[PDB]
Amino acid sequence: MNNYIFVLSSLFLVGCLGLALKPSPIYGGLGLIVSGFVGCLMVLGFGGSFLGLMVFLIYLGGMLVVFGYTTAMATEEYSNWLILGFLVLGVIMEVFLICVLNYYGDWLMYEVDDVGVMLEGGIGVAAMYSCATWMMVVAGWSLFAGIFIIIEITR
Amino acid sequence: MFFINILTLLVPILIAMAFLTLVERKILGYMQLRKGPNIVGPYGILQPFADAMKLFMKEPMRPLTSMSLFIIAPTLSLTLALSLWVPLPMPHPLINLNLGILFILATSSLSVYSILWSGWASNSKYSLFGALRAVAQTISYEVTMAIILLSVLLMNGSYSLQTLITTQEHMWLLLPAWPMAMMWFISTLAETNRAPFDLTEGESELVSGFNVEYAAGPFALFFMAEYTNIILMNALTTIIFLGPLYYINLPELYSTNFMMEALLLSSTFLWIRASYPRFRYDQLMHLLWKNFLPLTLALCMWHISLPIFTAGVPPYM
Amino acid sequence: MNLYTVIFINILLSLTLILVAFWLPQMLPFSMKFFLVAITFLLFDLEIALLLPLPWAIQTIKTSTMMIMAFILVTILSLGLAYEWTQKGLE
Amino acid sequence: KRFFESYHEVPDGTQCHRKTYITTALGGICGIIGSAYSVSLNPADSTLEAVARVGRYTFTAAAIGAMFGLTTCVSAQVREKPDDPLNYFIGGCAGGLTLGARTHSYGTAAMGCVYMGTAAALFKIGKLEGWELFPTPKV
Amino acid sequence: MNPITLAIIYFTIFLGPVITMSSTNLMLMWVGLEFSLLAIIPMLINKKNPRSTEAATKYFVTQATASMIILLAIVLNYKQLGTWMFQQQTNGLILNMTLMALSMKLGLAPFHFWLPEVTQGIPLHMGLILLTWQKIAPLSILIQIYPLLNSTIILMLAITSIFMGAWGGLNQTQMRKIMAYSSIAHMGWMLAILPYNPSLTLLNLMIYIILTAPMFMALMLNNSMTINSISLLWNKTPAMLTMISLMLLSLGGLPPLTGFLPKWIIITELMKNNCLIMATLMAMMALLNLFFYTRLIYSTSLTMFPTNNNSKMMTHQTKTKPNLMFSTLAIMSTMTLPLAPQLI
Amino acid sequence: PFLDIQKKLGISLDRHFMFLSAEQPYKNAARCHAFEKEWIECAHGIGGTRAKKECKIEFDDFEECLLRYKTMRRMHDIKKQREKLMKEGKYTPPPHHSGREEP
Amino acid sequence: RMMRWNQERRRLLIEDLEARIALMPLFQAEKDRRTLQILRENLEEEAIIMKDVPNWKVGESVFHTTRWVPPLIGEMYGLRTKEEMSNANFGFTWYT
Amino acid sequence: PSTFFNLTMAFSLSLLGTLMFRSHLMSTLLCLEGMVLSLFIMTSVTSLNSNSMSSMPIPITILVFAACEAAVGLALLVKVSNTYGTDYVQNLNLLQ
Amino acid sequence: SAFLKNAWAKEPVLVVSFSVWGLAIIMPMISPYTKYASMINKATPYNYPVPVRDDGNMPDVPSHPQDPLGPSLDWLKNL
Amino acid sequence: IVELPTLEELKVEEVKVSSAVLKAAAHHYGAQCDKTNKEFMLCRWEEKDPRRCLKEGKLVNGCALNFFRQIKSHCAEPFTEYWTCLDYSNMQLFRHCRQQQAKFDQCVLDKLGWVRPDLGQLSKVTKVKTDRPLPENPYHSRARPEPNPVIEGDLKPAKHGTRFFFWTV
Ligand SMILES: CCCCCCCCCCCCCCCCCC(=O)OC[C@H](COP(=O)(O)OCCN)OC(=O)CCCCCCCCCCCCCCCCC
Repeated sequence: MNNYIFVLSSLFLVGCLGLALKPSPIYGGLGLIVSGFVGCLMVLGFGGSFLGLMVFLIYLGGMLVVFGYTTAMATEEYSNWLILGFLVLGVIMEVFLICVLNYYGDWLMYEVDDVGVMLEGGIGVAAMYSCATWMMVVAGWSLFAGIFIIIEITR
Repeated sequence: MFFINILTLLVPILIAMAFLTLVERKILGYMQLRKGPNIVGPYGILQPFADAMKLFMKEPMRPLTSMSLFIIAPTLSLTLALSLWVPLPMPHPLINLNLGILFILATSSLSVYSILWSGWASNSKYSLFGALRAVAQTISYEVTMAIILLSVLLMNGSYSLQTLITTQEHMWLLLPAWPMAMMWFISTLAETNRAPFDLTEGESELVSGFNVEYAAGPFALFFMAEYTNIILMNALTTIIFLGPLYYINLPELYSTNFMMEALLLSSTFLWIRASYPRFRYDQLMHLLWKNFLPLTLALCMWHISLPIFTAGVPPYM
Repeated sequence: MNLYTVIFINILLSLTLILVAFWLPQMLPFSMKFFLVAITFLLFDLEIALLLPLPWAIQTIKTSTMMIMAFILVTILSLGLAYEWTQKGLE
Repeated sequence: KRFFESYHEVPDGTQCHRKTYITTALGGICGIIGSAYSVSLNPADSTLEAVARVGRYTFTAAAIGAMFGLTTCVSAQVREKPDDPLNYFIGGCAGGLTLGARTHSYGTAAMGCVYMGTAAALFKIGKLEGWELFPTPKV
Repeated sequence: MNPITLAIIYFTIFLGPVITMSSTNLMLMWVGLEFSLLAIIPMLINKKNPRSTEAATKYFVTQATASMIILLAIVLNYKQLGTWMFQQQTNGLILNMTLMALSMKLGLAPFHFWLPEVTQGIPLHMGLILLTWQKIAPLSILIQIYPLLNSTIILMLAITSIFMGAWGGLNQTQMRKIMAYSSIAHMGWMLAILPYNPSLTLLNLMIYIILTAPMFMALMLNNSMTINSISLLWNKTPAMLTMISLMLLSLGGLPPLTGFLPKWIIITELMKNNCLIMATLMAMMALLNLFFYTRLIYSTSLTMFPTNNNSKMMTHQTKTKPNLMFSTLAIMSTMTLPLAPQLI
Repeated sequence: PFLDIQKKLGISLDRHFMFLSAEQPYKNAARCHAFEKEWIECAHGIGGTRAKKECKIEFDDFEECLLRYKTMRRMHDIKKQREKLMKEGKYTPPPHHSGREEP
Repeated sequence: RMMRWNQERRRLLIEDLEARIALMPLFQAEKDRRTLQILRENLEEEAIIMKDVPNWKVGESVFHTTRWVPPLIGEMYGLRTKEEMSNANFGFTWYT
Repeated sequence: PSTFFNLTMAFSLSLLGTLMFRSHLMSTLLCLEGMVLSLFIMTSVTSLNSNSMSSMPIPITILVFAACEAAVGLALLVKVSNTYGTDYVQNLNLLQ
Repeated sequence: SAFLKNAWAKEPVLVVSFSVWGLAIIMPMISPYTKYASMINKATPYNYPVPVRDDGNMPDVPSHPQDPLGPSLDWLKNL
Repeated sequence: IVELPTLEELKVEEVKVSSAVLKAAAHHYGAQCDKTNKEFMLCRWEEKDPRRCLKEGKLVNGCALNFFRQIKSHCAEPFTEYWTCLDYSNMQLFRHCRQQQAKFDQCVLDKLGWVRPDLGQLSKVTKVKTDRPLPENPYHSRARPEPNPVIEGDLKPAKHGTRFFFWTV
């Protein structure tokens, strides 16, 4: 099914639509989880594995988990139905727009090295440790500082 | 065929999942000077099927609760557990996910949603507290759980569970890396909310927050999930650290050996439950953010240096 | 696809069970301390994500570099954790 | 956009119809934008109240647009002078007056007339002398 | 602040702009912007007063969405050119995004609402950093990409800022917000000449920094966030009354003082480039800025406001001195005009 | 850039990886590597103002290796009209489209 | 033991990587030979599909350069059977 | 291809969201994240079909910085429902 | 030292924890094998070794790699 | 147009044997037939186009087929046993089959005279002097623009000084 990719993109768009409608923070977190799932799917679709996993073990993982945790604490008060309605409204409009170009999976995996032995996602990002050694030092400093920023801002 | 191979690998596990509760209600019994259930059926073999039928027949109470989420959490739970058994590397694993361990790690994390959402959906104070307590312990034990695996992988060379059968052709990964096995075993005890670490449904302390309002069919599905997990995590211990013998000519030996070790380590968490009182919530997390996490981080380094200074980098096949 | 086939059977088996369940029987917290732990989680999870690539970095011709880089990553985060303790933040 | 520009293409004082239409639109467009900022900030009390304010601002602006267009075009034909900046001033003069009325204030009409007309006149001069606004960097 | 934390934060608030400036890979320019966002938020809530949390939560949301928009521009470019950096070929919309986004972080024109409010709830000190060592970073990114940005938009944001800044300032009586408004205005001039002669942006900034840094250390010497508060300057510390007078008139463009040069050469460069429409309107409302500057002059110097008896008590006690920087940055600022040719 | 502390210090922490044709891990060249070179060895010593008109052949090509839109277009046309020929029963995929072949 | 086992395992890994190193020359030819065939075969059908279309160069490099730009996956299998295209596109992500 | 226009509009739909608060700070901090996911997905997608492995570091650096960014955002949020008992934005109107 | 002792008996995890941290920071520096890692991994032949034009004055492996000239991994063998 | 070569131009006998067969004989083929292959590689690399090395590819194939005809004629049985055992394994790993490998390797050493190449000695880069002309201007490189001219001379104090508004300077 060549449409597979488009289908996924649409789902992602719809999920972000829900987040856009700003439902209950918990509903929002749930929606994002669905979208993140769609996201790893799409990345994997292109061929990237490690990359797809990351969003999963990072977003579908704690990213929303803490959000979830968080919300429990600061979000107490539960029109979501109306929101759901507008969501369907958007869906059709979204569909309508694609139908606009309708009147007016062909090329993916644009290029590939059929025989290859050391090509695969992650290898490139593994070069954070060699020939890209400034990305990961700055990211490490980001985390090491973020510790301090959060501990005082909570203090 | 592939469909048949889905019945096998599922039913067989479900039937075994049922026989674990029985071997739990008898091994706990004999340890406590009591026969356990032997009157229904012969030696209690029909006992697991009996309450399953009662549970499904009793009314599925829908408290006056977010229905969708309330009903979804059970579904997710079982879905995840059965799914995590797909890539396990018993010989010729159902599906050679190249990054299997990552997959296992991923699905294992998603389970937390079930407990969290269940508590939120239940709308009962007991349940709420249960969820909060559960999410915290669960995720935290995930942080050491993941690092312990990363140490393993770096000595295996890949994320695929199939590689360890070739890594452990001469010695179990317990000999090396035993210090983490223990820490994998204790973390496997936390993630299946079994006894030493079962504050999720302490019953005595707080009354089963996870399923306070859940009864009948919903109770059963998580229920089934927990026990299947109880096995799966034990089985992952029996592949990652206790490597069963394997022979290409005779692939069965592995399964048979895998069976014996899985049953004994599954027996062990049954034995742990009866033997120990339950850790406090604070105590539980301290152990992991305090007693273990520093242990798990350091050894990670040792396992990074080990290969290099021993020029023991593993093949990437 | 093979995975898709397995998974949908997996959801189907569950959804079948919940339905049977319903259809057959016809006859404010203040977890501030936790909050902090939760944030650290987020942070540690991210580190772990930066430590996941090691299995392929171990293969880097520049082995030494990988060692230094990796060692730093773990060490620095370890320090962060210890600080939590030093500042008694987690306690 | 080929539209608005048309205003300039045909000689001034000629085809007033199109001039007035174009000028009215620009004012109205500004009305919408102006009302929008006026509603986004300093919000209203009820949706209807705000819809009204959008209307009020839109019409007032559309009016100033029309009279400017009409007066300048007509002043031209009558005066038989198409490039006399004064034309525009009379137009701007009028435009301000409409604003003054819609705000029900003679005083505003005063400032409005002078300031608005002067501005419009300068537009005419600008076009006549080929003044360049928002120019590309040519250093 | 555990002095260690103070170091980590301050290092980040300082590594933040410096990475931006030094790197060419835009990505590395984005994280430089990101680090500045993370480092500034802790300091902003140091008193942790109810006003402060509001300040930071606004500053953060405004900064964060702009940061995400800047990243989107880099992500889009990556597809339109494999490069991780803007080039002649860049789609025009790609650059305009970067202008809007960066004009939000710098707070220019129709995005000028966050700055006055965050400048009002943060201390005078962190006010300076939020106004002057956080403008260097984004401006660097713009100055680097000047050849490619649009002359029309910049001018509109430039003119708007000048007006908004001026008009806003006229009504304000809180000093922190008068300065916030001035910064919006000066920031406007700076972005007006960027498309034409970036080198002058770097002058209209330094001079703004050499003018604002003395002005704020003056406001805090007596920690007066009110004009009424700065008006009793004559009793609390009489000497700073003379230079506070000249620096504020210098901030506005009056001719003998150093402040005229930035406006004069920006006008000379714009007329050289033929914007004699735009330049004229800017200079005219620039004159509105001096009106509110002189109204403050009136209250603080030219007229002596009544003071409180309890002030005699503060006179008795030795006044903790103003750092040396005040002087060196007050003079180099109030009167360097005789040395303009070299400056440009 | 604004402050070239990198060239001065001689360090190259940010330049080695700004374009696709830069060193790829394990010497696995990235896609389009045939053009970007040709489009940046051209625009080297010639400033941008003149890397934008005369070195337009190499960007018009590199704008097509990557985006690869003209191809999409051509092919899409071939698809549509082939549909029309099939519509007139003029054409149907031959065994060329479906047949056995060399290793 | 782990040190010695992985050192042995490494020796086996270098042995089979070199085994393909030796065999890829045979495959490289095979691939190219077949690749061109797919391009050419598509040319035949190409010379029979838009013939009626006015102003229709049978085919022309989307680019200007005469350099040999390898054929995208779509180009090779686009006109061909859907399954063929799908196989190539989603045929690895989906294991054997 | 179109895949990219869906992701881009996802980012704009997420843009329209963050710029139109609905009385819930948490929800916003959640929308903000919807962008980072869309940016992460788009960066990963093009890097993957450009076979540009030298750039994969970025897709992750984007997430690492975005996570902390969010950490700071939530600590501000917790700080607000500690001072006002709610995350509701209206409360944040003292600086007028 | 004395605390060290009690530390060995009280809070005996950190002690072990740090000890390992260090032992991993030392063994690599002193090891008759550390050098091999960068070699053993360097050698693995992941990518094809494109041939070279035998222009002249070539001390490289003479055609058939079975020829004596060239690098050798006998160090890897009998390692 | 595209100047895609014709089929008749690219039709040549095919090896077509199960990949397993190859992997078992891989080592020896890397031995008895690397002369032409290396040369073909050289062509295919320096000359980027494939059309520019098609004929070489034909030669590439011809060298192996007989390689196989020799083995088929001599020590076929050993090889047959070695490949069948090698094929059964899922990753066709070489170590599961060493007893079969030894008899296959020893025999062809005994009859064909060939030798299994010792660990390595196949990975090492080879020098093959393809008599084909080392190509140039590959990728139809075409042309480069002219560097802006260079202002020349030595600095002299600026003329009349900073010429800023009224500054004698
Ligand atoms: C030199 C190179 C690098 C290698 C260095 C190696 C150095 C030697 C090894 C040192 C570490 C060995 C032990 C590792 C696991 C234990 C880690 C630990 O520190 O224990 C924490 C905790 C006990 O802590 P506590 O008593 O509260 O006091 C803390 C004082 N700091 O532990 C607990 O409380 C656990 C509670 C468990 C409750 C259930 C117990 C079940 C017992 C039976 C099962 C045991 C595990 C079986 C595993 C089978 C195989 C997987």
